[PDB]
Amino acid sequence: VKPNYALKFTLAGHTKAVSSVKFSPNGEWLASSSADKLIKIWGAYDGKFEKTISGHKLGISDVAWSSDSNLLVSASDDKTLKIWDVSSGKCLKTLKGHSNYVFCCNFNPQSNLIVSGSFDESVRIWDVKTGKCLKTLPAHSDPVSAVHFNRDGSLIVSSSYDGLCRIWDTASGQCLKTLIDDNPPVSFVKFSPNGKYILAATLDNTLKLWDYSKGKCLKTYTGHKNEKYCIFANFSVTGGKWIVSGSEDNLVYIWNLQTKEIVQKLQGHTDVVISTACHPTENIIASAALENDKTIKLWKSDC
Ligand SMILES: COC(=O)c1ccc(N2CCN(C)CC2)c(NC(=O)c2cccc(OC)c2)c1
Ligand SMILES: [Cl-]
Ligand SMILES: [Cl-]
Ligand SMILES: [Cl-]
Ligand SMILES: [Cl-]
Repeated sequence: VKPNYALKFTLAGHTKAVSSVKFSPNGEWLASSSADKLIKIWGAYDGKFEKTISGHKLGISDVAWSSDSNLLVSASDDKTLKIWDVSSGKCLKTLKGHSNYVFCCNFNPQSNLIVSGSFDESVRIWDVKTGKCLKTLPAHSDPVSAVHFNRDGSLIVSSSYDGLCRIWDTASGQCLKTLIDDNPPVSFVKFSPNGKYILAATLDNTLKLWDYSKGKCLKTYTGHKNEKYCIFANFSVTGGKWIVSGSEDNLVYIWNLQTKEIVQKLQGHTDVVISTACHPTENIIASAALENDKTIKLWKSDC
């Protein structure tokens, strides 16, 4: 009915705002990225700092794992993405093509591809092996805030400050759908685990669950504050079925997915919680905050 997330660890080390936290698909690791130009790896269960991965010339907005938990991709203000071998810490490829800040990135399920979104208003599809750009989608007319592959990688969902959420056929690069809604900036977008729904944040303090096939809004989640930052949200699926998001009032919000009620609010951070991640098997949340805080928090619940 209601989760009971409690603080287990506070992870200090970043020297500027943290931008993104992600659990490795194998559950073993947390990766974090920051305005400090660094990627850090931490033990998911003991919160133990593992290593720092460096190479970007400017700050990093996003980081994402390959399906085998061996590779990471990062998205940076230096206009590049970098592909990293986590075990060695080495940059395997630098992905060059965007003409401004890169804000978001993801591997596909196979992990032969990377998708990216940029201030330059494009979505790019990259070949992991060669490090070359396969497709450039003229996706939006303002900065791209988020990009995400569906369950099998056949679709890409993108969001933008232009107020649109668009769905793309990965193979052809063709737009399959623009969600019909007002047009406040769409600050975040993610497919549901089954690929049927899309969770979308807009900068009017609102999260929406969309039915992809129908192009219809099914659920709305409110009560939090989100009018300025591109705050990441999540489907929590290991215990109760929740929606999880950071907020500009420094809290982590948790809603019941079906009823839309706020079921928990997590207090502790001292700046905007820009990023949250949900562990793939345990009832564990990671959260991260902006420059007044600079820490990552790990929380655990019984359900
Ligand atoms: C006009 O659009 C933007 O300026 C913009 C959009 C999305 C961003 N992301 C996208 C990915 N999230 C995980 C983090 C926030 C970000 N990145 C950040 O807000 C951000 C936060 C902390 C550190 C950081 O270092 C570059 C960047 C910026
Ligand atoms: Cl496809
Ligand atoms: Cl689902
Ligand atoms: Cl789908
Ligand atoms: Cl997650």
